[PDB]
This record gives sequence, structure tokens and C-alpha cells, in this order.
Amino acid sequence: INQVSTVTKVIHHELEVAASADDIWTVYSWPGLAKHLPDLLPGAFEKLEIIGDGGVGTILDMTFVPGEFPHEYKEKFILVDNEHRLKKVQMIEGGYLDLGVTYYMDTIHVVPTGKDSCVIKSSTEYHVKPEFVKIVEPLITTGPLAAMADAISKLVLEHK
Repeated sequence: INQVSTVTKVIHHELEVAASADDIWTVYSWPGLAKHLPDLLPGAFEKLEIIGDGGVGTILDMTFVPGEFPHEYKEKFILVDNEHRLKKVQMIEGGYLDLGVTYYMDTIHVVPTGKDSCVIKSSTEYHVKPEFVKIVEPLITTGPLAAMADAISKLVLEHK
């Protein structure tokens, strides 16, 4: 058996942030982040189960409150690269994998732009069977990338 042909899609999001790349990367790579995601994204989760210490290889099983699609998926931290401030997170079970998608990968790259500024360059690459393209296209957006970037940016910048 050969696995079916697929089409590749890549979507991109950028956020300019008035803090250093080191400051922003500190949050994206904090091993404690996974377990504190419900603080970071209030009311988003029905359930969150973490297997691992928060570093590379950690698996997160995320269940969302009703009215969200997806309702549940597992993700894994594939890369947490300190030298390039590059994080990769793969959807490994559930979510869009139950809607004709065979590969789904989020990449976040925190790029310095000046002494106290950076840009958070977030992207999603997915591979989708051709008859599911029109069905998944409106569902897979930069929304979740933006939500994370916005929440991290605000955590670093704001002063309660």
C-alpha cells in the first residue's frame, strides 16, 4: 500500500513585539508553559493532560470547551531550539487528522529586530488529501498562532 497523494498548505502570521527576542523566547521555551496554558488562554480548555517535563518530546492532550472545532487533539513538542529560538509543535492524534489531513506542524521563530524588539514568525504547514481541501481550508487559520503570540507578548509587556 502507498499512502494517498496530498497537497501541501502553509499559512503564516507575524507579530512585532516591543521586547527582546530573548524575553519572548523565555516564555515560548519555558518548560512550565504547558502546564500553565489554561492561565495563558483563559476558558479555552475543558481538559488538559501533559505527559513530559515541558521540554522537547512532551505530549499535550488538549480537550476544548464545546462550540470549538477541534474538540480534542494531542500535540508534541518536536523541537525547542535555543540557538535559533525555533519551536516546532506537531499535531499527532485527533483534531484535523480526523478531517483528511495527514501531517500538521506549527513552527514559531522568534527573530530579533532591534535591542528591545523582535518579531514572532508563526506558521502552520499541513498536508491534506485533495478532496478535503475545500472542507479544511476555512477551518485551519492563523487564529491559534495569533492567540498564543498575543498572549505571550502581553504577558511580557504589560504591567498589572
